[PDB]
Amino acid sequence: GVDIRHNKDRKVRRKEPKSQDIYLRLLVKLYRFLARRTNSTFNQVVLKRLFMSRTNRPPLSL
Amino acid sequence: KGKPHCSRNPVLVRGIGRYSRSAMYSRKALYKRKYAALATVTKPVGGGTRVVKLRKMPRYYPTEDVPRKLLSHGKKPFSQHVRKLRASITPGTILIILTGRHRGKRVVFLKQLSSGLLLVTGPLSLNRVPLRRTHQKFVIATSTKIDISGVKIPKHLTDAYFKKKKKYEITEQRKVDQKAVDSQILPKIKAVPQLQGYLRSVFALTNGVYPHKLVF
Amino acid sequence: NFAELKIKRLRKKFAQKMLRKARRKLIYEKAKHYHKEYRQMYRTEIRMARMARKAGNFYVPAEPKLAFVIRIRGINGVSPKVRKVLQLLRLRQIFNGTFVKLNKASINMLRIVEPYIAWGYPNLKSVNELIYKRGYGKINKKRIALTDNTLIARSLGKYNIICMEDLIHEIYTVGKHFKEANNFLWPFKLSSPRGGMKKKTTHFVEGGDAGNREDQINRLIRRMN
Amino acid sequence: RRVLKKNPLKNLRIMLKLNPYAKTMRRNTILRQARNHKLRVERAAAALAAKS
Amino acid sequence: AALRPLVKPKIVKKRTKKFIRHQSDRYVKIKRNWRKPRGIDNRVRRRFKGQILMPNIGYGSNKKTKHMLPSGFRKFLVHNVKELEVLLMCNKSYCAEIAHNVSSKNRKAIVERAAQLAIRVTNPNARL
Amino acid sequence: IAHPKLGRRARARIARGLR
Amino acid sequence: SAHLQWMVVRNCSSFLIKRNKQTYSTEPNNLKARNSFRYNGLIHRKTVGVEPAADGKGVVVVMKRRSGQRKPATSYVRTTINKNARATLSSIRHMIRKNKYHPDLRMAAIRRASAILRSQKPVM
Amino acid sequence: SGRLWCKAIFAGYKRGLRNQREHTALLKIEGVYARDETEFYLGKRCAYVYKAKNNTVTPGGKPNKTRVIWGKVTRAHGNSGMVRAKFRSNLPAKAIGHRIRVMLYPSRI
RNA sequence: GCGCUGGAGCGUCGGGCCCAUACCCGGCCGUCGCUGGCAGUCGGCAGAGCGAGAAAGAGAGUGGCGCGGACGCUACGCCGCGACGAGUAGGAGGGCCGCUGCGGUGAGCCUUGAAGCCUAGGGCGCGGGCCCGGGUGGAGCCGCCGCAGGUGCAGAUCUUGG
Ligand SMILES: [Mg+2]
Ligand SMILES: [Mg+2]
Ligand SMILES: [Mg+2]
Ligand SMILES: [Mg+2]
Ligand SMILES: [Mg+2]
Ligand SMILES: [Mg+2]
Ligand SMILES: [Mg+2]
Ligand SMILES: [Mg+2]
Ligand SMILES: [Mg+2]
Ligand SMILES: [Mg+2]
Repeated sequence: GVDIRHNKDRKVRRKEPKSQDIYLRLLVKLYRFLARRTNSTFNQVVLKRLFMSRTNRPPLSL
Repeated sequence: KGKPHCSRNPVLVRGIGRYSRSAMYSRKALYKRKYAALATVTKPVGGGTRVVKLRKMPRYYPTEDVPRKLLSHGKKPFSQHVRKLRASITPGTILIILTGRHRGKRVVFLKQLSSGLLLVTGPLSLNRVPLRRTHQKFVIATSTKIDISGVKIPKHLTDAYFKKKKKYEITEQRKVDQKAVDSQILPKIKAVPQLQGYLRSVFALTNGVYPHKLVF
Repeated sequence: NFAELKIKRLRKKFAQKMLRKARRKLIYEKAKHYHKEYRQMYRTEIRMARMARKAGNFYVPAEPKLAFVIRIRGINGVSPKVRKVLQLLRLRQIFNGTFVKLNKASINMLRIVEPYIAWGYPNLKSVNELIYKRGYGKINKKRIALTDNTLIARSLGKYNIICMEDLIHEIYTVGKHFKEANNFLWPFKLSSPRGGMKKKTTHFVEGGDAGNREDQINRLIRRMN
Repeated sequence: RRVLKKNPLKNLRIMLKLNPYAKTMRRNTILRQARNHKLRVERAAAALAAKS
Repeated sequence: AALRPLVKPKIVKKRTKKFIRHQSDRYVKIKRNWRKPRGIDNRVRRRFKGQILMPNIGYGSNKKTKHMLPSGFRKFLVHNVKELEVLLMCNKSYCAEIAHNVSSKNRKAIVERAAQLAIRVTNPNARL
Repeated sequence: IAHPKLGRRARARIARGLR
Repeated sequence: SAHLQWMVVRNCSSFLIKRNKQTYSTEPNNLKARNSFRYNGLIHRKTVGVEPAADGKGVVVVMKRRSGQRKPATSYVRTTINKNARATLSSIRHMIRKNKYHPDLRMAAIRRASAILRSQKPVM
Repeated sequence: SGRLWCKAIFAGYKRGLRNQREHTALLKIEGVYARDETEFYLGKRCAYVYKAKNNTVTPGGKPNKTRVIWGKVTRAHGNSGMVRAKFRSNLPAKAIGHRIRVMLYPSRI
């Protein structure tokens, strides 16, 4: 066999939002395309924060 | 242009030449060979002229079609394969047929056909063997040969000649060619003592007879 | 018009074709030079031994700097200290092989995992066969078969390693950038030894297989490769 | 797609693609071995003739 | 002539016999339907040698030839004639299955419609 | 010569040499 | 719009039908009759459709206009084509390609028209 | 007008002490009892001939009750001339200690 | 165990051979990772690429007939590479696994025969199970999208009945 431990062999990070909001999914599709077809990591960070849940994106005050 | 010429590099092994790139450059003499720099037809109709299009658009389209396969290189058709024979099979040798209806009989071998099969024939007066094709693998070759380098087989018989047509009937040309080749083979084999009887006899395995121990 | 775009792209393709051909000539001549260096290295030791013998003295050969290590024992029942070094040697599966350079740290590590490994001094032919047949490369933490020189070049080009011959050259005659090349090389998955092991549990000195098989490791590789 | 790895020790053109100098090495060794073989045959024939 | 499919692959099945549930021959109350045992000392659960094999993931057939009939098509249940026009384009890959609840008179119309549309029917002459 | 940036002129000259 | 309606229709429309590891769409203007964003015939501003004619011969081609997006009564224009197979295929091919009217599914329309044409002929 | 196949005895399957693999069969060809003599029989066609209840088609002749299971000879097995064979279908255990024909038309001489 | 004594015993050993789910290559399934690639189907409103060892444009401007082009893309979709696959108690995820009823939906099925039941019948799915064929039945029944539960038995000296 192999001397490999599978405690952390699976990443826990998200890949899609856990909400069925169609407008959010459409924005997810747009930034998915931008992230995979642009060299700027800003879209990737926006895509990650789009995937994040409600509590992970607290309402920023004015 | 110029007359095509053979390769200037003798083959050392398969895929490797005997002369290096610079040596072959000299042999080619490239130092002094430098260089530098349909669909419509008009047809009269009695009207005017019609522009007829060959290779028209297809009348039908299937519901779906398979994608085109990838491209390979070494998968040549059987018509242009290279054919090889065992080292124990030479023109004028004696063969033992094991598979066909003439199994276990000793036959005289003539030559290798263009289809890769062995053109074999025994004296029909001896063992009832016509001019028949046979496979190299399915034939045992023995260490008894006759020198038929002075005979001439007809050149009008090939794989197409021996190809099956479609009750079977014997054509007159088959008998004529069989007699023509027998008249050259039978007198030659009769020079060797006790050879006609050996060809008439058949091959069989008795008790205690083992092919690995016995040598033919 | 497109008459200038077509000729421009033809020139660009011709330019990169010439660059590729120049690279092919480069690696060809580098391989020739490495062959000459191999001949010089092989003859030098014999010549120095001969000149010492004819004078009556002795010539101690240079102590080997490169070794090939094979994991011959399984996962089950391994001390935690032993298995940690096995992980550091990248020997996880049984019959996994790797090249390790020799030093004070390496020799002690081989000693502490002596019962579970078989290590020796491979020669040029062994390195050639292992790299060409069982030699893969870790490309983007994957396992890609080394079927082309561009795979090695894209990852080891900055270390003046552009072709497999350069890789073999550094592996045999350890250079400055040996660690990067060895870490690039995936651990070798060698088959079971044809003909069988004489004895797995015991040391090679006492007739077994484990331990320091100095120059006899080539015999093991010839049948495990 | 996945490329089927062919053994350079078995295949010739695969070995040449990885290392072009193998072609010249394999040409030289064949010519050297053939030349050495015919030299030994000639030497053995000369020795047999002298002994005879 | 029977309506041949677009492609006829060589369907290879890793296992043909069904997975018989443990001790289904011994008792009548136990049905042949498989159930994974949770016994502490269960002989089959610890997959002892020469025991009942368990339905592992590795028995999954190839995706290219999955759910494929021996004729080379895929079953599709059809109730009325209106559903046949759905499979009009999927002619060379998918066949049509007539529901058990379809009456004889409607089944005749479905069969003749599929004959016009060159759609294979598994049971074209079920009731007649 | 094989270096892309610094071998461009050398590759250009050998290309002209072939012509 | 189009994607906005698709995100609702993709798994909720009455035309949707799932069984036997397969899913389709029985909307009146769906080429290939399968549920996809490319071939949906209700969520696109411009749509083509190939259907058999009222008589047992010919093919009716349905096109969606530009103005009456919210007027379903006048949104579609139906043209009947009754001629040879080659001419019908050329007519549909020109109708889509040279008008640039949803050129993504011109081949699918041609396949459907050919399938309808071969189905209309008497069966041996 | 006689036998054209070597005689072989179906000794058993390719088996361990406690396990057997039915896809490979062990054959004992009469006459050969060593590895240096089993080289000739490699690659030959081995056929097991048996009869049945009802008739079956026979190529080049009238249908009859004889059936066979064709197979090839893969490689040697042990120092005593025993050989390994693989058949299109695994040989039934009824054939243990029964004659199997080893043909000669897969010739290599 | 049978048996074994120029061993089939004892000590030192040499070849050869035998086979595990172990190792090497290959096929298939699934998981994980590259949080990899695909909106570029940009077509007489056109020009077919971004696999290539080397950070960045097949970038633009100022002067010296024939009317043609396969699939794709349910983006919750498709496709490409690698590594891995044991499991009690226990945890999590996917169920186009199963039952009952409710809201929608199938111009759904049905006395030209529904549920139920039997079947040496044809199959599919790894599996939960499911779809057709044949016989009895005479009046109801199901698929998809969501909702709800008194929702799955081999045991409990389980309850009732046989
Ligand atoms: Mg494993
Ligand atoms: Mg975890
Ligand atoms: Mg142990
Ligand atoms: Mg062996
Ligand atoms: Mg226990
Ligand atoms: Mg597991
Ligand atoms: Mg209830
Ligand atoms: Mg029963
Ligand atoms: Mg009533
Ligand atoms: Mg019970």
